[PDB]
Amino acid sequence: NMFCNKEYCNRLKDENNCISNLQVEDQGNCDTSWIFASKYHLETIRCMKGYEPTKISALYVANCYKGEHKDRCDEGSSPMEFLQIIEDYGFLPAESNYPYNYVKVGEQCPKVEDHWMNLWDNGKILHGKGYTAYESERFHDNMDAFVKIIKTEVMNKGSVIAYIKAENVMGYEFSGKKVQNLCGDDTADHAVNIVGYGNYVNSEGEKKSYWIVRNSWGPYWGDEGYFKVDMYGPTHCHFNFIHSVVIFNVDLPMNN
Ligand SMILES: O=P([O-])(O)O
Ligand SMILES: O=P([O-])(O)O
Ligand SMILES: [K+]
Repeated sequence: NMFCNKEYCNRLKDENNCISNLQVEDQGNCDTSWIFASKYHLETIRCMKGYEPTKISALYVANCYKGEHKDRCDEGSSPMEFLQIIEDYGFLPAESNYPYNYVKVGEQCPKVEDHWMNLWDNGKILHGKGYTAYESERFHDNMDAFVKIIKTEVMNKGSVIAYIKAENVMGYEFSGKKVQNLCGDDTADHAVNIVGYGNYVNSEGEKKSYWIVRNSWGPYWGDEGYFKVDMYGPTHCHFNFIHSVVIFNVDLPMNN
């Protein structure tokens, strides 16, 4: 029965889980997947510490940053910057306080109002970079260990951040109802989250396994905004579909 063990993890099937209540979002026509995937990883980390499934304001992160003005719609950033933004501001408003519209990416950072809730209240970034990252290509000859690392973090933190090449999921007949059997590229350009996994039997009757991946292209794309992808992919791939994974090292007290 249980919804997240070492062989099978799918919290989406449990309407009672905090994580299942974090609805899929749409980044729109800006390069802001770095914000969606990073804030979702924090949102699941919060769920695991007993907090409400309250959405972080992606627009606040897009619009509030130190230094010279940047083109926050045309230029993607990284999860390292999500953390840099937290550490500079110490405030993450709820989505409801400052809701996302992609055409507003670029607006002046809004003044925090008294009635805004702080979704990072009492949060600490652990020492020494604040995150841990892994490259699939560095595990080409111990893919098992890579899989194990990701499974453990999905179990414990509720998700990891993963980087993929967006083109790899733009196959002309991409169907969210199928486990995709995909290759990756030498590089990546789009942040997603791995949120679960399980085993399946493929079209050749072979035992295989899949990641469940959350995207930020709205709930119409894929399978209600998610898709399944084979952990290994075609034998011939030089590069795994999952290029990199990033995990945040955050200390949040058990509360709310
Ligand atoms: O968020 P993206 O469009 O820079 O992959
Ligand atoms: O498409 P490849 O570069 O993963 O073989
Ligand atoms: K490729």
